[PDB]
Amino acid sequence: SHSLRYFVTAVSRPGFGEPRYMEVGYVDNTEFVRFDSDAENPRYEPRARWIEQEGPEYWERETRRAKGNEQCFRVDLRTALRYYNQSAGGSHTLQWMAGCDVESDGRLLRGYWQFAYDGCDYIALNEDLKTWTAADMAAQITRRKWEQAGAAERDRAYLEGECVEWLRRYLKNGNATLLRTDPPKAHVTHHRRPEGDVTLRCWALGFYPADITLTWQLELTQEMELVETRPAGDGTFQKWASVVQKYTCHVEHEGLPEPLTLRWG
Amino acid sequence: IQRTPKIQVYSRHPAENGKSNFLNCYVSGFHPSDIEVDLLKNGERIEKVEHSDLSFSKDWSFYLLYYTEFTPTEKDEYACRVNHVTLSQPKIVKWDRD
Amino acid sequence: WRAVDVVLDCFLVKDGDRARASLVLKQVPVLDDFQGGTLAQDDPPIIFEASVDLVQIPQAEVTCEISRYFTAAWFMANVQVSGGGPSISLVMKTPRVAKNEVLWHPTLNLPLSPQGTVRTAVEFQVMTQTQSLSFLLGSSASLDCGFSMAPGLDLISVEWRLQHKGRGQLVYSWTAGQGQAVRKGATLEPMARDASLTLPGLTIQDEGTYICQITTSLYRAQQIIQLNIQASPKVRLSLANELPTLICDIAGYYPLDVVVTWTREEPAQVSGASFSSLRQSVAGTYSISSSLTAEPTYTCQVTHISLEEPLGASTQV
Repeated sequence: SHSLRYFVTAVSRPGFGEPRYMEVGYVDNTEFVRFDSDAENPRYEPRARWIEQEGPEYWERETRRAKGNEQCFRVDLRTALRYYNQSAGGSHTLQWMAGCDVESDGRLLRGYWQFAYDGCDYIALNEDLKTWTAADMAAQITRRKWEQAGAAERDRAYLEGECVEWLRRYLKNGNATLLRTDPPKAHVTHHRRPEGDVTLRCWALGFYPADITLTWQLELTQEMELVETRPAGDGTFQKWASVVQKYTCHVEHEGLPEPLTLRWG
Repeated sequence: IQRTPKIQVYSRHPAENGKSNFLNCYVSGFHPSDIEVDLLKNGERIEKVEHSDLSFSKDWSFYLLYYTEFTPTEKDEYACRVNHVTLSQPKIVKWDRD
Repeated sequence: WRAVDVVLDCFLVKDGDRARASLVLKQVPVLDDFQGGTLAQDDPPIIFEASVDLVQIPQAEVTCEISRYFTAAWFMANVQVSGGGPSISLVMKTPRVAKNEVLWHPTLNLPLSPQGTVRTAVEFQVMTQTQSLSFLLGSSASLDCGFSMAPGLDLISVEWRLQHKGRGQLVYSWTAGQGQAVRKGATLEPMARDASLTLPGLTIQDEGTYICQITTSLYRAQQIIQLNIQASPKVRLSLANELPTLICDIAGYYPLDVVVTWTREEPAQVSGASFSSLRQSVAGTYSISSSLTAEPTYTCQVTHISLEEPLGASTQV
């Protein structure tokens, strides 16, 4: 139920020489080691307070990693435009994601290593972890060539080895984190919309982690109405679900053996 | 493929006009990245907010969050204006203090 | 009549590029010294194709592409008609290489037959008749995927795999005698062989780019179909704040780009309405209302990727 993910992005700035290259790292959906090219004296900078405890070797070695992955994409965008006759004045983006998802029990759950171009998927690593799957004609050749090169074994080495050991390093080293433990104070509100278009709204606020399940019943299916999980400014998260006379809001969260039971109080 | 943004405007606290809180316009799931977001009070743009650095989701669709620390009242309406490149007209949303 | 010689010229790109060629399909069943640069004499015997009716095109967008698949040499070319057309991939085998006839330029290869052509036959192919398909939410779709195979070089396995939202999953797979499905049980149920996939009651999860992959004896080729899904929205209009306000609610729609204006009757196409926060339903279908204020006979037209439908409520005093 935990994951470490590296997000890399290259953007084509027309009329401006340096294409915008950015990288952000995450444990679960928590951001850390954000990296930018348009910052004063650019290097890897730590956003989180707990990551600041790492050594300088992390910053020099890793910043060399960023340089390699940056000049690489610099050379790669001209390859994209050389395969695709497109107006150079247009702004294009190519994104590269590489992460590993491990369960709390230590067993590796799944690993992802994918690449997309201009919002359209390009090439991805299959669930088999030994075969690639390409999304367009251009990525077909990249997939075959990468097959003959056997990139899947080295990438599998990184995703099964180094990345898992690092993930355990971030979740194990900084143990003070993840202590908000999702303690939502969920209560239901009600108004009367004209012509009886009203809805009952269960509200769960201020929790953390973000994984949570809102439900409603006596409403169990095709009923309710909800929004996407939204982060609050406090570093917490919030959510609400509305239903169109015994109705109950049950919530699955992190807590003592107790979901939730709520009517109009 | 270009993805129209998902806009949710809301506050950190339930809105009862009495003391100070903080409000946030949360935009997620959009592509490309050329996104221009403004916080509007009573029709006029709020001057200086905090434009957070860009963040990427697992779905290639980025997400940004703008916010301010202020005290809400009962005689003012607030809104969020966004003009991505996917929509031809700048969209504006009202914060429902209910 | 029936016997037809096809000539489709495209480019040739192989890295390790910029080299325009011209693929020829010798003779195909059809119902009812210029150009050049490079060209390959391709014949399609021992293997058949379904439609092959892409002739008399109003040229005055067929985009073919070749790529060497690495004695005899091997290639793969994929011809893609743009618009509402087909899409074919195919593998070409060269005759065995001899120590006598050695001709080609450049890149030091073989053979360029005395007619100035390569003169090779296709052995295996994968064709789709549909490229992008759009359905509704509850509907059921069939994404066809045919393939042809010469006697020999027999099948091994066929995998249906999709990619969407960033992540991808295997939908189906087969072997020499039996196969498996994931989630909904979406069978196919059939030298021209068929593996047309049929999906039942579609879901938002089903939206994405579907990929039909084929692994055979020494050859593995594949084709792709696009699947986009949309849901017809429901319409409503209300009034409150009394003085007064109007709420033109829109519910259960996919995708996300919906544009809404207003008109004020006695027209005036009253431009200027405010939206609200965005919400959606369990399945994933979105919903949002754009509030407004009235003054005393109205219309809240809605535009989506689906077609248009207006409605309006009067305003008394």
